[PDB]
Amino acid sequence: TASIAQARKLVEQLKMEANIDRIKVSKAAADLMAYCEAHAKEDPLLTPVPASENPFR
Amino acid sequence: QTAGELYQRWERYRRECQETLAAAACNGSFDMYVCWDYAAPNATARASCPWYLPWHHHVAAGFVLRQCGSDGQWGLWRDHTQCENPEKNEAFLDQRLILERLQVMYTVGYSLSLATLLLALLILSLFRRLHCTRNYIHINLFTSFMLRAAAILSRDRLLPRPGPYLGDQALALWNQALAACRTAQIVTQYCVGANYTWLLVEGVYLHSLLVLVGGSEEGHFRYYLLLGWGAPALFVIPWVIVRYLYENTQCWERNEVKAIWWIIRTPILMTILINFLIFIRILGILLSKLRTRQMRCRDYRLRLARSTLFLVPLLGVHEVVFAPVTEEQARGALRFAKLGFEIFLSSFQGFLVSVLYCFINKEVQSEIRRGWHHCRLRRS
Amino acid sequence: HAQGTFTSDKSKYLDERAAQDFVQWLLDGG
Amino acid sequence: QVQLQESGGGLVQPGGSLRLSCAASGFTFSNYKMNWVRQAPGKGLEWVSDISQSGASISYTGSVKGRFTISRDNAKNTLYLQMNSLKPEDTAVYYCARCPAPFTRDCFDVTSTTYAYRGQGTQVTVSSH
Amino acid sequence: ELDQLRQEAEQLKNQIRDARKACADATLSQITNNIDPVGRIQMRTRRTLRGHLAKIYAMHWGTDSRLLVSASQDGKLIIWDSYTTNKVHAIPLRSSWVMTCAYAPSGNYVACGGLDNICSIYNLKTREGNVRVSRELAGHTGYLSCCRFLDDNQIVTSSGDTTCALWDIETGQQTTTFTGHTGDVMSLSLAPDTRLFVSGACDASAKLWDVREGMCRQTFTGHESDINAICFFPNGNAFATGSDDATCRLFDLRADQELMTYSHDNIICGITSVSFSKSGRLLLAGYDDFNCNVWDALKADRAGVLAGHDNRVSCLGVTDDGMAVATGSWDSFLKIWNGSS
Amino acid sequence: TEDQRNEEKAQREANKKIEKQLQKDKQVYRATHRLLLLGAGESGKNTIVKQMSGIFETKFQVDKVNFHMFDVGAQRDERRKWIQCFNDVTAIIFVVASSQTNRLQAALKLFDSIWNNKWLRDTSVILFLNKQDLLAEKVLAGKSKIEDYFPEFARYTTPEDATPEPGEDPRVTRAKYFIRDEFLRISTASGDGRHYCYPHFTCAVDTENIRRVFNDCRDIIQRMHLRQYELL
Ligand SMILES: CC(C)CCC[C@@H](C)[C@H]1CC[C@H]2[C@@H]3CC=C4C[C@@H](O)CC[C@]4(C)[C@H]3CC[C@]12C
Ligand SMILES: CC(C)CCC[C@@H](C)[C@H]1CC[C@H]2[C@@H]3CC=C4C[C@@H](O)CC[C@]4(C)[C@H]3CC[C@]12C
Ligand SMILES: CC(C)CCC[C@@H](C)[C@H]1CC[C@H]2[C@@H]3CC=C4C[C@@H](O)CC[C@]4(C)[C@H]3CC[C@]12C
Ligand SMILES: CC(C)CCC[C@@H](C)[C@H]1CC[C@H]2[C@@H]3CC=C4C[C@@H](O)CC[C@]4(C)[C@H]3CC[C@]12C
Ligand SMILES: CC(C)CCC[C@@H](C)[C@H]1CC[C@H]2[C@@H]3CC=C4C[C@@H](O)CC[C@]4(C)[C@H]3CC[C@]12C
Ligand SMILES: CC(C)CCC[C@@H](C)[C@H]1CC[C@H]2[C@@H]3CC=C4C[C@@H](O)CC[C@]4(C)[C@H]3CC[C@]12C
Ligand SMILES: CC(C)CCC[C@@H](C)[C@H]1CC[C@H]2[C@@H]3CC=C4C[C@@H](O)CC[C@]4(C)[C@H]3CC[C@]12C
Ligand SMILES: *C(=O)CC[C@H](N)C(=O)O
Repeated sequence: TASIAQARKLVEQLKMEANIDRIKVSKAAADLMAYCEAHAKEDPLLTPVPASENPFR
Repeated sequence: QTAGELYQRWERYRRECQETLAAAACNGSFDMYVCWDYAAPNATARASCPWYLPWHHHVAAGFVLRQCGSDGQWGLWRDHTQCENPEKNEAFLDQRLILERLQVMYTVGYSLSLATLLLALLILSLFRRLHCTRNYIHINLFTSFMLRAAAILSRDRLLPRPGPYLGDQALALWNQALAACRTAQIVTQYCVGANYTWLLVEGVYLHSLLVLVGGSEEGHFRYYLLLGWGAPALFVIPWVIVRYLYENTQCWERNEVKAIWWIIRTPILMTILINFLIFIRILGILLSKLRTRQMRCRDYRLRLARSTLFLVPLLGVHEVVFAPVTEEQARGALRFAKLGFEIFLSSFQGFLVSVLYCFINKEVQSEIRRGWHHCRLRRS
Repeated sequence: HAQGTFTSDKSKYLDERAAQDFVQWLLDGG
Repeated sequence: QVQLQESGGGLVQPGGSLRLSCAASGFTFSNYKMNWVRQAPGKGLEWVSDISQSGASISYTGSVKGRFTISRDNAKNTLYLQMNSLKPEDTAVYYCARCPAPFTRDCFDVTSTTYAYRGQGTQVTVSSH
Repeated sequence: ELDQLRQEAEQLKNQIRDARKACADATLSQITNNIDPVGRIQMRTRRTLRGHLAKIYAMHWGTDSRLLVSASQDGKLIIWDSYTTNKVHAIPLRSSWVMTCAYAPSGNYVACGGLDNICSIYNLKTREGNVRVSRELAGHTGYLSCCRFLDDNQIVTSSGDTTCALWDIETGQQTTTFTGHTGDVMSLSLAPDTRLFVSGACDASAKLWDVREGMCRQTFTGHESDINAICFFPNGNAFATGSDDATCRLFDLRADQELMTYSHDNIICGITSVSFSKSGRLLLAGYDDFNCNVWDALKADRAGVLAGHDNRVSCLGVTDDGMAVATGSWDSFLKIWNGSS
Repeated sequence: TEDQRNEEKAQREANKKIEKQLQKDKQVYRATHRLLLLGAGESGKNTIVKQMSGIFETKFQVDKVNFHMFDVGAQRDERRKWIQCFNDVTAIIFVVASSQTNRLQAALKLFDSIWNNKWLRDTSVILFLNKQDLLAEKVLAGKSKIEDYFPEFARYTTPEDATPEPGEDPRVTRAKYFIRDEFLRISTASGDGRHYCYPHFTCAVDTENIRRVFNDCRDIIQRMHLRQYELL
């Protein structure tokens, strides 16, 4: 039937999603912190642009 | 029939009596009231009523009595009953008390209405969410009431007060005060016409929203604006031409000729009658839709009474009540008391319309509460 | 229009009381 | 992960009694209106009864009105259905279902074929033999 | 047959949960406690766009940060110039109801989609100066919810029939399909390198779809209710989802579990649109209760509020250079916000 | 720069042309009323489609009043997301039949879900109950299909304000106004919504349906204007 085929597809999908490489939370979180710290100066919303360079002003 | 014409007629009668005594027993003279000719001794001499009296058409057959004795001297007593105004002056003093109290009353009422309409107009103009065609004609109505208040106050202030206390002759004609009085009178009549015409415009606009099938109101909005400001000029300008050509006075406030006042009272009473018919039809439609719901037996009649009190100052329905009253009934003393209530209703109509359409309105309260919440969030 | 009739009545009343006070003073003399 | 686990049922006698439990895991239980769906053999899904967040608003399908008793427990995190005086027309697959939005009165598509938040369900057979 | 497959599925899900618990090395808040906070962010409206009559449902910026396409429910697709508030283009729509719009990275094509189950792609290369339907696409049965351009020849498209599609614009057929959802697929977000993308749906789970392979790699189940919006962190490693349970959730791809929950007790209304900034420090979430919120993505604190819309905020968009933030709401207004100093 | 002035002038001319086009389309959009023809299922709504892709559009005008009626065609049964897009329509024409699984109870639950929705509070619902002849044959047949499904029908009397059609069994009239009172109870129990429900009994072949929709839409528009002027 369709139900057993859907269940086999779910089991195969869980088998595909189970054998994956996983990195620790601290390393990737430190990478996100490094990206935010490195690109903090160029962001116009975090660091506000002066009125002369701002086109909408 | 003005005071300056009275001083001019008294000066002309004094000059005529002086020329008569110069061109001329008890020696007749000018005792500041009537000119006395030479009188035979021991006789009740009779003088005619002098023509400078404003009521001389009614006392044209009267005579002033004065006794001349046999020694050639005038008598002490003098009878002037036949030249007297029959209406008693104490009732006129009570009338002046009534007029002064009512004028202070509508002065305070127009000041409060002017301040409230200023505040309401600023509230409607400032907020950008409330820019609606309905709010546009509310802004035009509030502006018309504001111009009404300003014009009436200017007309009252610029009017020249009579000068009986002065006594001595003065230059009645003014090259400035009379022109300002005429200008303020024309502006006052134009603002009254604008008030009633914008009441008509809002009545026709609500009739068009309720009755018509769904045709777009954006296209013919200009017609409403044109009708609202066009109609006062339409009936004021021939009134100004008739007051210039036929009956000219120092001010255009006195209605000596009633036919010139009928062309002012006709497009106002016609407007009030059309607004009353639209009021009847809107109450019929509202009664049908409000009866259709039928929540509770007391609630639908209570909401009908509330909406009637809400809708009467919008269309001038109380002005219908004062419409049948004839001039013959107006001459009665009761009309003096009735004028106070009518002027009270008319003067405070603008204040009631302002308060009901600004403070009472839920949407305006919501907008003001949201703006105050943003201001308190910005401050804190 | 009510208020125009009011103002007309006040102006007529002022003219009439000025006339009555003027006639009174003239009767008084001096 | 939002999951609902039904428990109870099986083969019962007509006019008997039965109790159904519904364990909820993966969400805040007290904020969702919940309900029961049944599926007869050879028919589609249909609504049975519901209960609100606090437990005041309780309504039933009129075919079983006055016969079933729904009761939620927020502290023990379990929905309960008591079923007494059963009929042979009540044999069905039972689904403990949750309405999708929090803090709302309405439930749009609980009775739908591929609704994703209902439980696996339980079998109840009320055959006489 | 069903019993052994369901037990095997439960054992595999328990194995995945145990692997996610074992890979949980630390907490993001515990290591970002020693971070200076952003503080109060006060943004002011610079421009206000008033062309639409019906409610505005979706918008999308251009890659030059100059032109923006907005879609309304009356059947109007307006290309605005953001600087001078001038409407560069007005396009009538064949279908009155539109639920998605997209602007091509080259700038020549504009896509729209709605309840007609047809994605309409319009070309701006016309020498006459009049817009035209370049291609219509009809392969979805459920309602069309989100579409984003990869390039001028391919487009990724989301529909309400629990499927996603990759369409070839030149041929006009689906290049491939993606079938992994049990609920209505509300939104998609493309990666900056366009190798992967993510799909947020009504099954309280987000999928990481691979373009070349055609299967989903990672499944994220952390929400209680329907997920409305999804967007990538600008490196491509993390992504944030907004849902109807008044909570945002920042998920990580390599950690394969949720990182952070953005929630407040007084906020009970839904979420419609989320988007990061250029750096990724600020998360801009358009909620249902008539305002937007500026969350700090590291500290999980409300850095700001954007209460400028009379009606609920439907869509939110950030420029590529990060200069301005445009929010479209159901009161037929587009509000452009920018910070002042 | 003269080139910037020329580009700005051309941009202003294009903006003025687009604003003229939008002002020409604004009256066409605001003059036209919008109807959502929604049915629970096999209720004979195709009869209403014939008399009165994903979505189907029917254009009809009465007394120079334009109506677009939108039928939901090939769409998924999960209605909880796209129905918000029908918040701004003038009316939701909800058509269900009074006659396998029970359909009246699912109709009541669907109407309750439409009514209690927070975004559908402004939108009003016009109710149509079809298959009156099939309901009359079901009652005259003698089989219990409303006492078994609804126990309140036993302790129910025919309302006095109800106007029965002559030539009918009063049991059929009692069942009709029983279902009408069920829908009125569900609509009344909410209260907080600023919208009203219009029940109508319709047979299989009727002509008066377009007139009833026109009168009810005129009632909705006039109640909306009276609500804006604070009279209601
Ligand atoms: C909000 C509205 C109702 C307030 C109305 C206040 C009215 C009733 C009050 C306030 C000011 C008062 C006036 C103040 C001064 C005078 C002068 C006095 O020699 C006669 C009475 C008279 C003329 C008063 C009449 C009554 C009066 C007009
Ligand atoms: C003494 C008389 C002649 C003064 C007349 C002043 C007139 C000409 C002025 C004063 C108030 C003005 C109005 C003020 C507000 C509005 C609303 C706006 O959306 C359209 C223009 C409109 C309607 C203006 C038209 C012109 C206007 C009516
Ligand atoms: C906005 C305001 C200032 C408009 C005022 C219009 C004024 C300036 C115009 C309109 C009507 C004009 C009046 C028309 C008739 C007369 C009678 C004549 O024997 C004296 C001049 C006089 C009195 C005119 C004076 C100027 C006048 C009052
Ligand atoms: C200066 C004064 C006299 C101008 C008055 C203009 C009046 C007479 C005109 C202008 C607008 C007209 C109205 C326009 C629309 C309608 C709706 C229709 O279903 C009934 C007639 C009615 C109500 C008209 C009656 C006459 C009308 C009110
Ligand atoms: C054309 C517009 C301004 C309307 C004009 C209406 C005029 C022509 C009408 C309406 C009111 C009418 C007046 C009504 C009453 C009287 C009293 C009567 O004993 C003499 C005629 C007289 C004085 C009428 C004259 C004509 C009149 C003034
Ligand atoms: C006239 C103003 C000053 C006072 C109003 C008093 C109110 C309560 C009275 C007097 C006139 C009455 C109206 C007279 C005519 C009609 C039209 C009819 O088809 C419905 C009832 C209705 C609408 C009446 C309702 C009640 C009513 C409006
Ligand atoms: C002389 C002064 C006091 C006269 C004031 C008249 C007006 C402003 C007063 C008199 C009757 C009052 C209304 C009486 C009843 C209600 C119902 C309540 O649920 C809302 C306020 C409302 C609608 C009041 C609003 C203000 C009101 C309309
Ligand atoms: C009329 O006599 C007005 C006099 C009064 N002092 C005034 O109001 O100005």
